[PDB]
Amino acid sequence: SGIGIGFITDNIILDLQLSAMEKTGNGEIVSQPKVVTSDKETAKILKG
Amino acid sequence: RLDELRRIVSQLDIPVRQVMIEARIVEANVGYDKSLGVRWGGAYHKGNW
Repeated sequence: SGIGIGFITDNIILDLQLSAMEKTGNGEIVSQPKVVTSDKETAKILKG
Repeated sequence: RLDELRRIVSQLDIPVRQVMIEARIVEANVGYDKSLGVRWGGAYHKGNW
């Protein structure tokens, strides 16, 4: 990815490279489960 | 006692109520994925990203 190359050879061999990586990742997850349950009872929703 | 028990018998000998339960599952999944790899490579002057 990120590279800058400079090369001389005849007078001197000088190779100068700058290697840079910039990475940006944004992840948004919105999951909403709805369960209908009787009063004072256990109920479950499972997805997976 | 016979008659009273008979009346209870008449009430009790009632068909239990069956119900047909139809539950429908609806799943919709929509997926859009785009990826871009951009490459600028030159070996002539050694510039390659």
